[PDB]
Amino acid sequence: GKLPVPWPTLVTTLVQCFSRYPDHMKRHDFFKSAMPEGYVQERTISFKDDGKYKTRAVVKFEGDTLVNRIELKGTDFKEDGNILGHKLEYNFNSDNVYITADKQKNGIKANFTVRHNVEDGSVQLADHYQQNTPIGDGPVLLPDNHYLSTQTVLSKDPNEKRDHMVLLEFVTAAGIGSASQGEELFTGVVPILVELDGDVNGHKFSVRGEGEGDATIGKLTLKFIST
Repeated sequence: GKLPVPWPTLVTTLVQCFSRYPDHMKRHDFFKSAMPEGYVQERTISFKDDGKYKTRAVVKFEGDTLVNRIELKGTDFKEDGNILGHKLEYNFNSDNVYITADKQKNGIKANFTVRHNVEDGSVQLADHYQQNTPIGDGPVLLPDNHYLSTQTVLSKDPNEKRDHMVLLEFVTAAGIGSASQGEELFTGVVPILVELDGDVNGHKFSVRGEGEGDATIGKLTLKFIST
């Protein structure tokens, strides 16, 4: 069935281990270094003048597949706002995701504000607070401050009757041999599974996505369906 929220508002929730870290920055790639056991990724996404999402995800390898399983809880949305009112354009602007180390948790934090394009020409801000904690006990790479620069295209499968989103994304790190064992799990093309269970103002929904990532070029290609 039709999602109760616009697909662009779920993009950031729906695997930063596929970012391209240039050779001179590979010692700053926390995400891959946490693999295969993975990390817990938590966010609060505050839609300005509207509600918020709170998310928790486990990102880890299961066999040959990188899996991202998320629970999302949305609260305090306006039923006639840009989100529940479906007033956002079907596209996605570039972001710079600013990353800093969180030595106490042996992980990272990240901050950025997404600008969703509204159909009337206005903008809907989605302010992101993020924290990632490794699940395993082994050493991880704790980075110097840097950012991830993103590029995204959203499209449709002309033969898909279900509500869905086709996504192509390129992400490269910027602003600063393998540097970790986990890095080497991403050398080729890696299959991806995404599962999201959501509840926004009591509207329940789920999303399943499948595709592949190529961290050497920072590329994600995925198709998501409402389930």
